[PDB]
Parts: sequence; C-alpha cells; structure tokens
Amino acid sequence: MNTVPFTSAPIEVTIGIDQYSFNVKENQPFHGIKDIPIGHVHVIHFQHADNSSMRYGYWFDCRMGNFYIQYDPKDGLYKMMEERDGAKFENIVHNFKERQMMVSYPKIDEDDTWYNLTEFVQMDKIRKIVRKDENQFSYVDSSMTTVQENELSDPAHSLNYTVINFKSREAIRPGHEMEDFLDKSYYLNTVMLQGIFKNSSNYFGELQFAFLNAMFFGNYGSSLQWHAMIELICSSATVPKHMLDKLDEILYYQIKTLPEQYSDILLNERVWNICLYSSFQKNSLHNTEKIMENKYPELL
Amino acid sequence: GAMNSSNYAELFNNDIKLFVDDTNVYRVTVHKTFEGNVATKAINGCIFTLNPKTGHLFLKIIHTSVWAGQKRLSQLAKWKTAEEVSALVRSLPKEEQPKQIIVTRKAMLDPLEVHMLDFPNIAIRPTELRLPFSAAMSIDKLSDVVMKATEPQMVLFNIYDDWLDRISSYTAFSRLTLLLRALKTNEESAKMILLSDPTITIKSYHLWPSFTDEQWITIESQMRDLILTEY
Ligand SMILES: CNC(=O)CNc1ccccc1C(=O)NC
Repeated sequence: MNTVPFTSAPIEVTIGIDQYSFNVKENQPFHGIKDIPIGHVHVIHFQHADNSSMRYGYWFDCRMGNFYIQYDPKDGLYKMMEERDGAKFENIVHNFKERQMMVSYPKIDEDDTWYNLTEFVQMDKIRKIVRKDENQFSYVDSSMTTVQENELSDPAHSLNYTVINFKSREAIRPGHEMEDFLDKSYYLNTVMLQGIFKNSSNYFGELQFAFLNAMFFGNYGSSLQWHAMIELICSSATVPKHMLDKLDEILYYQIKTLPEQYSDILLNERVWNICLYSSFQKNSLHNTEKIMENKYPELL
Repeated sequence: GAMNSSNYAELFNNDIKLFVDDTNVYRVTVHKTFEGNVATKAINGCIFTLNPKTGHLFLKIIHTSVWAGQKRLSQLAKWKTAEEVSALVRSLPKEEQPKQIIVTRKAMLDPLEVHMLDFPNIAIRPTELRLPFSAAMSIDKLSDVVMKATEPQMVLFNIYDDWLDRISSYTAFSRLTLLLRALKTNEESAKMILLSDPTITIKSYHLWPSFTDEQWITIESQMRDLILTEY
C-alpha cells in the first residue's frame, strides 16, 4: 500500500482521489493520502474553494516512483512532484503517518469499482496521450483541448487522443462509400484495432481514460472521444463477441459511477439512443441498457 | 450553410454551382399480387442535376436494372445519386467543376459528402427552399427519354431553351420554378395553359414553346393564377 504525502495545504480545496473526495480547509494540518492500492493507475484532482469552475489533477502509478504534492504560490496550484531520494521519502511518510496527519484511501473490501473503471488503463498509454516526458505522472484539467479539437491552440498542452472521424478517407474505402459508412466494421477492426491500437485492450484503455477525464475534470473533448469510441463499436456489424461482452461491462460501471446530476451536460442523447436502440449492437449491451433505462429513462 | 430566401441571388453569381434533386431516382408503381398482397414494380428514374446560372441540365437516367437484387432501395437510391454526381464531377475539367453542390433534400447530405471526400474544396449545402424539381418528369421530352431508356444513359439539356439570349439567369430560374411549381400543383391545367394555342410550337431542340416576350408574360400570369386557385 502506497502513499502520496502533501507538504502542506495552504489553500482551501476539495481533493479527490479516484472516485473519493474530501474537503481540506485553509492551512488545515493535512499531509496526504495513505493506503493507496497498488496495481492500478490513480488520479488525484483538486477544486479550489475560491474557484469552483476549474478542476486540475494528476494521473499516476505508485509503482513508477515516489510522488508528493506541494502547493506552488506563484502558479497557484497543487503540483505533483517526484522525490528521487528514497530514504528522504520513507522518512517523511513515516513521520506523517506517526502523527496521523494523512487520510486513508477508503476502499471497501467488496468494492471493485475502481478496478472496473480502469481495467485496461495503463500509465504508459496515458503518457502518450498527455505528452510531458520529463515526468512519470500526467497533468489534465477541465480546459485542455484535444488534438482533433485543435484541427477544428497550444500543442504542448493537448490531449492526443486517437482521431476518429466517420466522414474521412481513413474511415471510407474508395468504392465502399455506402458500405463503410453504414457498417463501420472495416474502420473498427482493420484501421483502428489491427492498425492503430493493435488490440482491443488498448482501445478500451483509451475509451476508459477518456470517460474518466470527461467525468472527473468535466473535459468536453474527452467526452466527445468517449462517445466516438462507443459509437464506432456500436455502428459496426462485425465485432468480436469478447469485445461486445467487455464493452457492456465497461459502460455498465461508467454509467453506474456517473453522478446523477452531472449526467445531462455529459451524456449524448443521440449516441446513446442510437447505440442502445438502432445500431447493429442494440441487442448486445444488456447490462448497459438495463442500467441506463432504470437510472436515466429521461435521456431515452 | 443552408441556401434560402435571403441568399438567393448567390445562385446567379459566377461561382459554378449545381443543384441535385434525387426525388425521381427511385420510382415505383404499387400493385396487387395474385395472392392479394402488395408489391412494387420499379420504373426508370433520373437524377436532376442543374446549373442554375447557365441552364445546363445533366440528366442521368437511372435504369431499373440498377435495382436488381438490391435491398433497401430508397436508401440505396440516395447513395447511387451521390455516386453518379461524384462521377460527373470527376469527368469535368477542373475549371468546370462546381464550387458548391446544393442538394434539394437533406437526406442527400451525408451520401454526397462521403462520395466527395476527394473534393474537400467543394461545399455540399442543403436548402430551406421547397423547390419544385420533382415536377421535371412532367416535361414531356424529359419523361420520354427516361421511359425509353434501355440502359444507363446521361442526356444533356438546357432547361432554359434560348431564354438567356433575352433575359437574365435570375429571371430564367424564376420562370422555370414557376412553370414547375404549376405543373406540380395541377399538371393538367398547367399543361393546357402551355399548349392551348396550337400556333406556338416547341422547337425540336427545345423543351418549352417558343413564346414571345409578351406571350411569356401572359403565360406566367395564368400559371401564377393556377397556383393561387389550387391553394
Ligand atoms: C462531468 N461534469 C461535471 O460537471 C463534473 N463536475 C465538475 C467538473 C469540473 C469543475 C467542477 C465540477 C463540479 O463540481 N460541478 C460541475
């Protein structure tokens, strides 16, 4: 079980750790988060009390280094840093644990939610979507735009999601215009799966990362990417049975975790109604359709 | 964006553009079977592709053989339309290709856009106008060449005859749309108006009678009245 210590908490802030969150008051004696489960990526986001509008945060994996948070009064935010001196880190953590100034990652034993939301998400793929190679962790905020958004303006601060565009030469084979536009299987299975992602695990990992970014940071471009990747599968007549079964599980847990009142600005009516009721896969997502109908019947 | 009442003179500027109407591409008669069920029988159709500035009409005749063995024909018809329009553009020299294609029905937008991906600088536009191009099969010579066709065929016409020798494109298009709106609202009446006087003839190389300027004003005047009466 790993730890992310905090140097201090100089400004009042709501701190999230994966799907959990807690309020820290200005100059409260908060020195970080302990008992973080090993084996999964994690995210630590922040929402300033004096700026409700913005959330910014860090994706990380404690197997890749010792990380801490330190407020920077010049740039005005909590920054993740790496401590390279392992003995200095162990000593800091042990002292803070001894004085009981850390919150415990509050995982219920029966609870598989975080695993189910991050099953295919890997730090190394996050770092190719969020390019900042001098750090082992990745910063994301509510305002970062995606590469495809920029095409339609700072490239260093972009989310480099895989570009999906249903009316593009990549998507449409010359001479199969109607066939490829109404049945996207060749774009899914050959162009994206075999060509770009290599396997369905990487596809699902980017889909899951996009959702998490979309829900946790309220990032609009990430929400576009999540829906696009769902729609590409649902609009394909020919999808491996294992992918459909896994997709149903993936979406089930995303819909289960979504805040009920943050759903109207996040869920795209057209995509969901197409996917659940018109698409080739209208009959293949039983768990997702049942939770959608019981939790958001209005959208449908 | 959409073509409408407000940006109407754009049709007659010097940027090449084409209207595409797909209404008459897939045409059927509906009949009873011996068992008392209903079936359709396709008849030849056409794509109506028109330069509104010059009057040039590219009438691609759609022979019923193109539907043989195919399903979801109304959907296929829109993609066939977009395939044929794309092939037409590719056959034209670069300096003759359109800068815009305006589709008369919104359901043609995605099929045409996908077929024209090779032509990113050709704008595909809808319209808010309720244009009467479906009535083109009420023009006798056009209906005649479509029904007689035994194979796919492209036939070229000027739907303005020689009018542009005497009137502007704007006026020509207005006359065309008026005649077609009339033929659509009451084909029998409209046609009576046009041929009532036997001394006015249709030249072999024309679609409409050889009215003088004064006779066109009379003609245009009953047609606007035929339209008011039907409404
Ligand atoms: C995913 N939709 C959302 O509204 C996420 N929610 C936030 C995201 C960024 C900043 C603030 C909030 C918030 O507390 N309420 C909206």
